[PDB]
Amino acid sequence: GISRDNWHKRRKTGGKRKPYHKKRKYELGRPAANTKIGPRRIHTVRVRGGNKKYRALRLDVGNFSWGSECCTRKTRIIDVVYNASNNELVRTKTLVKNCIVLIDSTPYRQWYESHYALPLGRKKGAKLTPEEEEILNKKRSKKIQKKYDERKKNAKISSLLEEQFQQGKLLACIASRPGQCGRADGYVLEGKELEFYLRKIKARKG
Amino acid sequence: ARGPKKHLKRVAAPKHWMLDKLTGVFAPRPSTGPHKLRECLPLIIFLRNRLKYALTGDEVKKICMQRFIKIDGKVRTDITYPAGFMDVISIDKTGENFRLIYDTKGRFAVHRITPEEAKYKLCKVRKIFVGTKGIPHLVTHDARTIRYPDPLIKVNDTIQIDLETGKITDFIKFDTGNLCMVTGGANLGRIGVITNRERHPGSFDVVHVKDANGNSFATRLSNIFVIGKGNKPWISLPRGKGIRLTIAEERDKRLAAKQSSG
Amino acid sequence: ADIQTERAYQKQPTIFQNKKRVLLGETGKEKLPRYYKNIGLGFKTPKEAIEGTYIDKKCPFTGNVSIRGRILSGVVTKMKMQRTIVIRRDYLHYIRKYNRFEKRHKNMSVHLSPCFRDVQIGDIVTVGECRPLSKTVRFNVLKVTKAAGTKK
RNA sequence: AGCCUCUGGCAUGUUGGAACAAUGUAGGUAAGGGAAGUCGGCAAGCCGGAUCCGUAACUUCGGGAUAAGGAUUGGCUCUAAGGGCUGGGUCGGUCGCGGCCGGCGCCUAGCAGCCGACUUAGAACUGGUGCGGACCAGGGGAAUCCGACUGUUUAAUUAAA
RNA sequence: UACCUGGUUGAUCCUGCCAGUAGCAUAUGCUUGUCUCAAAGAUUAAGCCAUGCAUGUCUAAGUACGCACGGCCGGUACAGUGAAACUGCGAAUGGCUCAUUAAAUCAGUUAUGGUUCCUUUGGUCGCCCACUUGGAUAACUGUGGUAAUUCUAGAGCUAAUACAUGCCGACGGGCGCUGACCCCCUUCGCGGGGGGGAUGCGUGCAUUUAUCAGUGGUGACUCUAGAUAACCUCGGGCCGAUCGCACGCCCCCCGUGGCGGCGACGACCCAUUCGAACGUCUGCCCUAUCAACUUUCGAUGGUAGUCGCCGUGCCUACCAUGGUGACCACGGGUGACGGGGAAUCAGGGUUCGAUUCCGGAGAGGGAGCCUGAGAAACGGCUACCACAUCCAAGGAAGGCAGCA
RNA sequence: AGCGUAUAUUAAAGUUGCUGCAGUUAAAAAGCUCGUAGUUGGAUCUUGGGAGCGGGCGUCCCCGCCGCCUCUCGGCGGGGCCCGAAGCAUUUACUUUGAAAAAAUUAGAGUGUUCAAAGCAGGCCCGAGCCGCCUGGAUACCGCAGCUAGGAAUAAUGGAAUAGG
RNA sequence: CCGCCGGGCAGCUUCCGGGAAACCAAAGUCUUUGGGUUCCGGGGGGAGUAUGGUUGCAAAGCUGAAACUUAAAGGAAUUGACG
RNA sequence: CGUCGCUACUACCGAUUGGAUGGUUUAGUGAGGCCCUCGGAUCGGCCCCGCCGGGGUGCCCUGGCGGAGCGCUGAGAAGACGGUCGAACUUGACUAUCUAGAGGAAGUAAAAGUCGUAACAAGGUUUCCGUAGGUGAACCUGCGGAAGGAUCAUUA
Ligand SMILES: [Mg+2]
Ligand SMILES: [Mg+2]
Ligand SMILES: [Mg+2]
Ligand SMILES: [Mg+2]
Ligand SMILES: [Mg+2]
Ligand SMILES: [Mg+2]
Ligand SMILES: [Mg+2]
Ligand SMILES: [Mg+2]
Ligand SMILES: [Mg+2]
Ligand SMILES: [Mg+2]
Ligand SMILES: [Mg+2]
Ligand SMILES: [Mg+2]
Ligand SMILES: [Mg+2]
Ligand SMILES: [Mg+2]
Ligand SMILES: [Mg+2]
Ligand SMILES: [Mg+2]
Ligand SMILES: [Mg+2]
Ligand SMILES: [Mg+2]
Ligand SMILES: [Mg+2]
Ligand SMILES: [Mg+2]
Ligand SMILES: [Mg+2]
Ligand SMILES: [Mg+2]
Ligand SMILES: [Mg+2]
Ligand SMILES: [Mg+2]
Ligand SMILES: [Mg+2]
Ligand SMILES: [Mg+2]
Ligand SMILES: [Mg+2]
Repeated sequence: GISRDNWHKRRKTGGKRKPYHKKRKYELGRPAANTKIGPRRIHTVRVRGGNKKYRALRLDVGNFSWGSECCTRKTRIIDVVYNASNNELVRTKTLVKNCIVLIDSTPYRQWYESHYALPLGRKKGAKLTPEEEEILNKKRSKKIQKKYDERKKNAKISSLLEEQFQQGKLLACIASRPGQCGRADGYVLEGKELEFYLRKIKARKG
Repeated sequence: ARGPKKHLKRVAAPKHWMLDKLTGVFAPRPSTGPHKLRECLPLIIFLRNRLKYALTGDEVKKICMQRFIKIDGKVRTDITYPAGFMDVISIDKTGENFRLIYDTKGRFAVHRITPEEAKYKLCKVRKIFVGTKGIPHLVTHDARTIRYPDPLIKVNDTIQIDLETGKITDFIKFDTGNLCMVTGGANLGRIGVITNRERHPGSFDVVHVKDANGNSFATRLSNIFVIGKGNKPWISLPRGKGIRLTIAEERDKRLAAKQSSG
Repeated sequence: ADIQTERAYQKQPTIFQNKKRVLLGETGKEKLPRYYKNIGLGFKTPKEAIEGTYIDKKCPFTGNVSIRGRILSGVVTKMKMQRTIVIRRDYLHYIRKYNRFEKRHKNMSVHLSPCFRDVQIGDIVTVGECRPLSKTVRFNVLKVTKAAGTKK
């Protein structure tokens, strides 16, 4: 099949290696996952060792995190943005390690709105007034008010994130191998990271 | 090759299950075990070749599957189960129980011990582990791991293991001044107190060793397994006591014992 | 400037960098806390490794590589690649017949971390055997000494 | 270039109507074979544009040479790659958004916005393998004879040596 | 044993060769009383092959209801030998040969902190079916084809450690964060301090991702270990909670509940053992009538990726424009599988090493494949190519470089 | 009891010459010169001397000593004591000692195989009442490269000079 | 004219020592074998041929094989003997 | 010594886009596997009803016999779209090796034919090198060389 060997290609100088053996089950290459975004679809593979390998071909959701806040709700991966390697993998919406992806904000919103109890985006008073104060309005007080006033200033977000939550989509980057692992795990692009990738996107579209 | 190799040619067979060129093509091959193939004694060689207890291979088959032979007090039916530095090998219907100490030439003895001294046993240590939840692990040279060791046991030291329990009972750090048998190379089954070791980064470390008579061999660390606090080996030694006599001396001393002996 | 030039973002992993809701400007003064290591065998992890703004995974003074085996030296002959040079190891291979030697050499491509500045050709350089790092390159430069010959 | 069209020009090149015979003169097309055809491949067709690949003997070392021999070529939706023009002297003062002074700045790695021709490369998708679809458009090779090459010549039968 | 003798010339001394000499290495020429050791179709043709064989396996311990035979004896399911069949292993070693292969095999040396590992050893294993739930095939029984094969049609049964499933367990008990809340001290009250909290959600050995802190271990952690947040590779993680033969017991106690030895398969974390693998440094035959090679068909490198077991131009994309060379590359050749050795030999070499020991490769040739820990496996198969058998002309079966 | 010829190959070959050939005439030194790789390259740098022990009042052979630095580093409220670290052996080349070097082969210990090629056993103790003793399965080499430790004879190589320790 | 000195062209002479010999201050320092280094020969012919490459306008130049055949060809000196 | 004469053997040149095998491969075509996307012989299970029986509180839990939605997950063959390694086949290129060949020209054998007589003696013309030109053949002649001479001198 589709081997992985130093056995065939030229030497440093530029002489052509002769063969040696046949291809052995060894320098074995399987074809790619080039995993998409759809309802979940993963085949197992039997590999060397015994052991197994979770090659994702359709993949919808990721277990993937704030840096700073120190959480990681499991969230839908909405859509691929740019992938530094190559610009088919964007268009085809192929998730691979260090793809930049849009995701659902919603599960991250909904634990400030537990924890520090201060909103995101900006709104007039439609969701906020029935439900945030349903998270707030205390009849315990004293201990708790002290507690998420100790969760002080620093229920704070960078403008760059604050923005995205209007939209209900966050920029994140894959750090697992969908084809090897079986998942599309990652971090949220946060702070410095977050600033090319916007400026890449902006400069790319023009 | 394709798989792993389940076979051993006589000749290729190391120098000490002491086999001869005629009589066969193959040698016995240690079945996989705790001890490395090259530093073994497959039980089979004791019986027919060392003790002349059996004669053939089938004679030995009929021995071990009566279930007499107990390699460290745990009964083996494998004719080719590997023994190696620091084992026991109790026969029980006989009451002999040997070790497996190597001679001064490095070729595993027929050295009988008491019924006592078949409980205590020695083992060098290969690593500290820290397994999980902070439960620390040893790895003895005979591939025992032993959980829950005294934290002062470090690497290359030896342990005075029991047997029926497993467990540990008191021990010898690897300082200067303690007693060493050598378990690899040339100075092999030769015995003496240390002196001084030479730490090198990267390449493995050298150990200078002085003996009774005053002959300094050195060795790589990974061959030295220790046997006492200093001029007091806890085990019984083989006759000769890993002193090693120059062929000149050995020749004459053997021959000088002769004539005067009667 | 300088650092993030390529396409993907280049960052020392095992430093997560952001958390800040306090005064004292914005971020620290080092700003990014820099992951570096001591390598071993006593070679001083140089100043520009620790000081440096820079980033190369294949540098042992600022990234994931282990040095672990055979330490050699050679001379720098070409610096026309980027983060790699070519060194040239000279010797006498001995014939026994002809009771004499002949000069030989096996030039050897080798990683050169850009911490390690002001290198030139005709430059004595010491190298560690590394992980098989590219196709040819298994070695990584550890201490340049510029020594024999010429000037400061 | 060819071919289709506006401006401008005609009204089919000294007649018309009706059929579609043979011979013609102009155009076309043929199963299978494929020069067997004649003095001879006489006419025609093969080739034909571009992009990519590729290239002989021989030599006057220029050539040969588009040698030879191959691949690709549509529509569509994309991507990538090729440029101009203007903008910091901000801070303070003072003078009338403007100037002047002085000070800091000094993108001196630039970045920001605003313009405008064109090209070229690559990737999907896609169509009964169609794509230089109308037209434009070198058949090739191996030899010998002659004449170094360009040119010229018998206006109305010889263009060649 | 450091070694020589014949031959050019009417005669001489040389250069120089020819010819002798001995061993070794292979031909066969003749002869052959004894006895001990002992090589053998390698060179040519990895050319071809008739036939005969070279790889099966049962303890007590995975199923056994063949009537096979007894038992010894039954009715209670067993009992005990036991032909078949499923299942688990092996078949991945060995054996053969050297076609290829010139830094390629391979030696020594080092690395794996750039990895996998059946087995053995050592360990480690408590979150309403468990008093085991379901279901389905082989032998077996019967009815079937085909000319023919180690070809099956089809109807009944019936096992399991084969295939699925999935429960007691543990403590409405304990500890992480949430907490309906509550009390006391202090305060004008806000507030400050001390407390205590029903009820939620969590309630892990492994997984992947994210973060945090700095018991033990190295020259060498970006390691082990620990803390927080998550997920489920999900049927295709594991254990989690697995099944046989010996059948031997004790109960503040009468029949239950506890217990005993053996095995088998699990397995997760792990170690270990046989390894396997891919790297380091340094090491080879001839040839210039081979001087430049290498590079959008990866050449060398950077970045980011895919694939794998893993680092890696293993592959893709985008960048750079590199790397080798007369210390002879690059090109060509070999009557080249590589070592360990051999016969020769004053010291130094010279050629041979297909040769039993080690290392490599291939089973007409390539490629791809299943299966498997482990193979790209040839005593498997899939075609093709290259070979070739039987034929009822529809079809079928072919691989000696196992031994003969 | 072997002995013949077939040819490959080694000595013989001081006829491939490193050791170690040859170049007036015998086969043979470019027509001459320049010149990049290569090979090759003067001299010159710690010594005489000291202190002792030991052979042949002193003289003349023969040995351990006067690697330096560090103590910035360990420790076998202020310590020493010096090992632990490194300046590191300028940077090698060189030499010597270790360690590592699969067995078989080889070299070669041991052994009435009846000898020998071989074999690795055998030997013994024993009238067998011992109901059993005793010993082996020696060692050297194992290129180059790699690893370790001594030495500094020679060969390169380095350091202060538009100033620096 | 008579000396000396450096380096030049040369001569004679000799049992240094070389040298098969002729001869040679050097062809000396060589089995008492190696100061440095360049080239280059390995019986004679075939053959400086064929072929290949290259330079040249070309004569040709440079690089440069084999099958085959062949026993001596040759060198230095001795007597001869014939010019 | 050479042409010339005859015979024998080698290799050479040689018109023949001469033939054969091997190795690369440019171009096309491309078996089968492998992956991906579909598919869906079928086979269930879940279920929904009709009727009936046993157990429980018209309803539920089991059982029996019928029917139907074939609702919705599972398994799931044949098959098909794509992609990847890729033997194989077809046409070019190179290089390797090996050979067929009308006729032409050397050498050698080799060794006793004819015509001379080039060389060795002052070889009758000192010899030889290189170059050139010539010639039946050795050859000859220019020019410049050489002595390996037939003169180490020519007698201020
Ligand atoms: Mg020599
Ligand atoms: Mg008309
Ligand atoms: Mg008109
Ligand atoms: Mg026709
Ligand atoms: Mg005709
Ligand atoms: Mg025409
Ligand atoms: Mg032409
Ligand atoms: Mg003309
Ligand atoms: Mg005319
Ligand atoms: Mg003689
Ligand atoms: Mg004679
Ligand atoms: Mg001879
Ligand atoms: Mg094998
Ligand atoms: Mg291992
Ligand atoms: Mg050949
Ligand atoms: Mg065959
Ligand atoms: Mg194979
Ligand atoms: Mg195969
Ligand atoms: Mg076979
Ligand atoms: Mg010879
Ligand atoms: Mg000799
Ligand atoms: Mg000679
Ligand atoms: Mg001269
Ligand atoms: Mg001479
Ligand atoms: Mg000499
Ligand atoms: Mg010759
Ligand atoms: Mg002459």
